[PDB]
Amino acid sequence: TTRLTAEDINGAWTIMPTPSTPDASDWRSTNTVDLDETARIVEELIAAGVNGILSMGTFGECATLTWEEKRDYVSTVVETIRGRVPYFCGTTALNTREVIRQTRELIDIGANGTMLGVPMWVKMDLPTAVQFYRDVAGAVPEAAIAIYANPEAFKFDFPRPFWAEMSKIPQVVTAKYLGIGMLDLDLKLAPNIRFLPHEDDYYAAARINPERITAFWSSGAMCGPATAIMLRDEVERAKSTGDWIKAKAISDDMRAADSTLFPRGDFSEFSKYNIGLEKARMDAAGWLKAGPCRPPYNLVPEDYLVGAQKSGKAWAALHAKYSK
Amino acid sequence: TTRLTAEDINGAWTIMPTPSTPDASDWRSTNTVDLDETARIVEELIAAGVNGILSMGTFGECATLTWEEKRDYVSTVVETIRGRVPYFCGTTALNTREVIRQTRELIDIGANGTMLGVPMWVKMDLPTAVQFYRDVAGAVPEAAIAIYANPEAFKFDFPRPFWAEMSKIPQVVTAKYLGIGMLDLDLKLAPNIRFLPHEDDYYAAARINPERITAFWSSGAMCGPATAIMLRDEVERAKSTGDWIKAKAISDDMRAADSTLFPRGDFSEFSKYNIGLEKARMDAAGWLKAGPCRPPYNLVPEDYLVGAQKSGKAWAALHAKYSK
Repeated sequence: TTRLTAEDINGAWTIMPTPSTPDASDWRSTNTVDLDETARIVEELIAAGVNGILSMGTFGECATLTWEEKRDYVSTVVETIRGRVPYFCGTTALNTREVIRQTRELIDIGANGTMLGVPMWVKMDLPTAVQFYRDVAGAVPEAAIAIYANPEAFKFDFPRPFWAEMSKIPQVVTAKYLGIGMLDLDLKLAPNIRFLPHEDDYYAAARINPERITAFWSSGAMCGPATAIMLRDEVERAKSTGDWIKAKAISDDMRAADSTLFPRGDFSEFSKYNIGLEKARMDAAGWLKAGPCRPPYNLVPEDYLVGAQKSGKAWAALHAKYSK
Repeated sequence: TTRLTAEDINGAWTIMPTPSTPDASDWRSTNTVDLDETARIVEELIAAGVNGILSMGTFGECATLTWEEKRDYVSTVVETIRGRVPYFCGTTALNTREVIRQTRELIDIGANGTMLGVPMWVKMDLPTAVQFYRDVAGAVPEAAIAIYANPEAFKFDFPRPFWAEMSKIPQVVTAKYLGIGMLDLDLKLAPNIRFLPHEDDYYAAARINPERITAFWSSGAMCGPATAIMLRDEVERAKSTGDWIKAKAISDDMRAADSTLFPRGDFSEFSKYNIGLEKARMDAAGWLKAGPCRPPYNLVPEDYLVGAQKSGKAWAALHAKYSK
């Protein structure tokens, strides 16, 4: 049974992509994971001071990797991490039995937990979703669980009584969270979960509840982690001094760097191109090579890609600005 | 390369479930396919006079079967069919490479085609969806394809220019179609596809275009196929005589038998419980045993199940009424 709890989740939790070889967009290609780049990214993230590593959500291409590719990737990540930081794989699948099979194998390789959405061919209702997480936690009690709360991908909306239920499952220690409109209530309903806001929302959420909101998730770190590290460090200081001016400046900079990412500012259009826009942004920032998208999600309108590439450049510029 | 064309698709095409053993709702269970019942259903469908067999869509539990279970099921279906009627498996998956792998293997076992939706973790756009079907058809040209046009399950809406594109792919010979509001236009845009309306819509669609609308899909046949056979036979006669009165009576009977199926008459609520409501309806009609639902989709509100069970009884009553 897992000994991870919410108390162990603090600071900057960075979601890394699954690096692609140049042929990864071709359906004829198998073994499209660049394992040299995977290991290099892991070493640089740990050296930059990240607190934890997440992987294999939507832009991590959980949907489009082969099972053999997933095993190779996680083996390399675990081997390179060498237990220095906690690591969550991603085992979202179309049904409960395949999630359980994948979670057992990846935890055995050495992952500490799974970032887990819900099966989505058929939209789930509340008791079905609760039972799904209870089944997985009871079948694989050694795995910690991060709720992957993505309503666009998974159809289910992750409502208030769902969070109350998750808090009663010991394995559920954290969540890649929604917007923060109901964060105040969800914190009260779910005392045992470290809710991770998106990095851009971390400033506001940490001011709402500085006791509970001690960590955030970041994909911008894949463009250069110094900005997220600085946000973490400055928010820590602001909680003591009451001086949030510099934390506010970093956070406002991050929102500006993200302003061109969503096509026409539309979040539902971003969700349709989530994979290619995130990977294109990372490629443009030049801090790592994310590489091409595996099929079918390998076609993005060129003007949408320009917005993502400009975002990558803005984030790379922030990495330079906040390097220390 | 496949020699099936739309000209080979006529009459009553019945979608069969994947029969479950009694323990199928338990995530601990593997090998939950009742292969004795699978073979029995195939023999009775062929003896009743069905023209073709579809399988492994949503209520066929394509999402929740294991790969080993799928292979066993298709092997038994193919072995029992013995080439007497065409047979489409279902190979919808989360990505293009896994669809191609599954389609190659099931066609090699002996299926003539695949009933194929689109990957749905990320909502697809039009050029991505078109390229997905083109990739699969080119990778497995020996497989005929039935478009599984289910917007609730697959998010993509299957719009007019999509049908124009599908008609230019030789392997795409048929479609489990939408409502018929745009059927007139889609027939004009897609000359090479046999569009299958739902059995309840077949009367209206066959009157719109009796040259093109010669076949329909049915799940009500799993409650007793004599009603669908009678609809097929009577519509054929009506196209010659101009006397649609008896075809109208059968069709109105079928709509009445379906009236309690959707919870509160709400189609989006039906879609959330599509699997359990269809299988519960079949169990209640007593013509075959569909058995329990594989996880996670094994919890249905009890009042919703009553509506499905009453529908199963009404369909069983129609089977008796139209037996000959």
